[PDB]
Amino acid sequence: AIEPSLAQLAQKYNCQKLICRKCYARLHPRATNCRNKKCGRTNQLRPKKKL
Amino acid sequence: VELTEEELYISKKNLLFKRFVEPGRLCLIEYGPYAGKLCFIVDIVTITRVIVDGAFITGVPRMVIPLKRLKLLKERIKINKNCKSGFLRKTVNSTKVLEEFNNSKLGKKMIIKKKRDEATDFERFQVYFAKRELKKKMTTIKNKKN
Amino acid sequence: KTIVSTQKVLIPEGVKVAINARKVTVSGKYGTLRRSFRHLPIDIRLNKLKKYIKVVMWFGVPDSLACIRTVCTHLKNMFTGVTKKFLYKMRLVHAHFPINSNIVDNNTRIEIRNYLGEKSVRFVKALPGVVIEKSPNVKDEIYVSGADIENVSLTAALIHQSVLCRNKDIRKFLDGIYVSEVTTV
Amino acid sequence: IDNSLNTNIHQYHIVGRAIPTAKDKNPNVYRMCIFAKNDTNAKSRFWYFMKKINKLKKSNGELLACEQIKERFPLRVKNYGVLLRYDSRTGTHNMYKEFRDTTKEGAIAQLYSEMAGRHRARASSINIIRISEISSSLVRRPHIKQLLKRRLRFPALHLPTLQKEYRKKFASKRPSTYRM
Amino acid sequence: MYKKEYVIDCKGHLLGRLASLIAKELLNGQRIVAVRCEDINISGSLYRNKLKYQEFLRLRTNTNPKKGPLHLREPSKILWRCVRGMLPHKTYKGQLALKKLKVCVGMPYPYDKKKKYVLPSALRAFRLKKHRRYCRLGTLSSRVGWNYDTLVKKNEVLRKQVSKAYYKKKVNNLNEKKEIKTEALNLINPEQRQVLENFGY
RNA sequence: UUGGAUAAGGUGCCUAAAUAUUCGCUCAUGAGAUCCCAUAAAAGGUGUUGGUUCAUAUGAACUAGCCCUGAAAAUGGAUGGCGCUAAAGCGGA
Ligand SMILES: [Mg+2]
Ligand SMILES: [Mg+2]
Ligand SMILES: [Mg+2]
Ligand SMILES: [Mg+2]
Ligand SMILES: [Mg+2]
Repeated sequence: AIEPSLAQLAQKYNCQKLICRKCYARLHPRATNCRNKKCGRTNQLRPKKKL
Repeated sequence: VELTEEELYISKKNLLFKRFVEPGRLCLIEYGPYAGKLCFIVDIVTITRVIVDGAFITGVPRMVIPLKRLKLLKERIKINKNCKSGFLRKTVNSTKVLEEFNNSKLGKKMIIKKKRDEATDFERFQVYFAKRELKKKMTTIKNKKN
Repeated sequence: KTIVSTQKVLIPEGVKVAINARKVTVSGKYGTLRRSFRHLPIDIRLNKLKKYIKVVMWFGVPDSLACIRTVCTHLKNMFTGVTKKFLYKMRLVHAHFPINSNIVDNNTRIEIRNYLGEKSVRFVKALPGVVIEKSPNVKDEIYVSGADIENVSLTAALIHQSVLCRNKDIRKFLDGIYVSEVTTV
Repeated sequence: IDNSLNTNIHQYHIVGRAIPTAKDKNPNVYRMCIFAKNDTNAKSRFWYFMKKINKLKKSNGELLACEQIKERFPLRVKNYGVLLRYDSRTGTHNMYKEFRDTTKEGAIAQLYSEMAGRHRARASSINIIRISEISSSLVRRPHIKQLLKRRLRFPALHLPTLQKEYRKKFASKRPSTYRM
Repeated sequence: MYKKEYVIDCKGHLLGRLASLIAKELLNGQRIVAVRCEDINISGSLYRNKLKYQEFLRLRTNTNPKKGPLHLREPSKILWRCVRGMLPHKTYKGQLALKKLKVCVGMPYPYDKKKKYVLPSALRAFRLKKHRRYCRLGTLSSRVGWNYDTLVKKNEVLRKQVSKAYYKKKVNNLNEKKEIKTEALNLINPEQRQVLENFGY
């Protein structure tokens, strides 16, 4: 019982993110660079896999 | 279109930074062959280097120095950015800025120091004697009070 | 090294501001907020006759400029808080088990219970001076509010953390308690 | 005069030519301004440049004159543009940098420091190609533009560089960096 | 360094530089009471400093740690250790120099009432740019298991009130003296007075 | 042997000599630190510093400085140590 707007909101946090192809960090969906020092801030970002 | 009573406010707004390096800051050189000498900031070369000029009252010629070497004083004299040394001399003499500086605490103390440095043994002894006399008098007054 | 760089923050109408040595203190209708900036070099100066306060930075790379802007933003936020509380509207979403959101202790401390049905209590105390109300209008949501934008936001974040489920597929299990709308009153 | 402050780069006009030969009795003369620490260094630089550009080596040419150029208005601030060729550890580059200074010599002194500091480019690896005063309508570099602003003013945030006499390591009172 | 005993108020000082300054003086031959060592500063971030100290702690002697690097972690003791590092402490002279150094946390039974000097060559205000991370030594020590920090702070606070009280009295005394001088400049001779005026007093 | 004045090297302390002056760069949640020398690379970095070439005060592409990642081994631990960040680091003068 998850009404669509609420579900969308939930997704916004849990799902519509980028992920570092190197260290797996959750990033905002609009990010260019990893932010984590261990990757050496790579540009290699991919979308969080949907379903 | 004039201000009226906001003028007062502007006058009495405590700014954090007074003494900006700008044309006609008085400036006491701290480091170098010239030290304890006064000299005006004529031009500014870059963020760190300035052209100073003790207009010929003071000992220091026109030359570039690091701002690091300077100690800006409360005194200013409005001068044209281009101003050559003769003009500076004319202006400063007219405005009596050096006198003002001397009157001011720092200048006063400097001159006192100079005097102390230049004293004769006898003069030192005279001062000592005077102090002793004062102490005597002072002590007596303290006793009276008590 | 940019010789001078500045920023102008317009104080609103019913605000009693008072900076000193970067220890800014703002008072108004809701709360008295104090928040020091004495870690960046900055001669924030006040104009009480006119409105506005000037943040000004002498020299400094782009870092300094950035810092100045941040400071200005913070000031603005503070002003907003004192005029009108920040209202973080947190909707809780559940799949199966409805979340029991019991506010206690003068609308601080929100006990969350029955999150994914585990019969165990999640305590999440609010920061200094930040009310946690529940909905008048809709059914599920939770208002977090109180002047300091920092603190209310922090509280909200804490609340969210208190919920978020551990070792499962989080794309499938959307259950939790999320910030819907950042607003004012 | 202050000798702690000076940088002893001067500018030298050098003129030289190839020694005349039966086959080429009237050879071309070449000149240049060269920024060098002394006259001999200048000469050497000139020779090097001759070698690089023309077929001309010190042993088969002769210096006609070495003059030494003193700045005409050594207390007027000017905006100097410089064009360099420098060598990095990886390769070779041109760049154009601008320096607000009181003389060409001063600018060059600044430049050498900057290249050393910012690029780790040592004096050997640099070749100044031209310095010229840029009138302030054509200044492209923002750190120079700022200086050229109308009624320039700024506070004194530098810390005191007290004389070594009055630098004493024990202090009565915690000094103040604020000053005023 | 021709005084009998310099008290150094270690607050606001940069650990290493301060230590260096101390060490030379000690060598020369000069008792130095480093006082208020909770407030010394280190130029790294706090976390960085902690990490360094953690690393230091980790180096014990494998065989038998009763011997081997003693990890003295009162701020005063840290300071002392630092000072030692910059002395030839394995000689006799060095040892003597080391002994000459006393260090304290807060300020106690004579060093409240002694003048407290400052080494401005080693002052954090003058030595780090204000956009740099620094760290209070006391906090660092606390992080690495010192414990007596709050207590020390309390003590300091208590002392400050006393100091303030003393200062008021001192100020009053000074004022009185000034008044007396004003009164009793008129009662001397003329020429002498003039002379006095000329040289400042 | 006495005195002088240097060399290489240094000049925060250990350590005799600069907490010298002067211009940059650099913050490192395992900084860096001087021939032989006692290790680091390819590849990255919307880290910051300059540039260069292009387009319409933004967008690109490069480029090389320092820094970061890459960077994991066994007794505890080594720029020689302390420590240093308005350097006591790196490059100059
Ligand atoms: Mg599973
Ligand atoms: Mg001999
Ligand atoms: Mg000698
Ligand atoms: Mg020595
Ligand atoms: Mg050394």
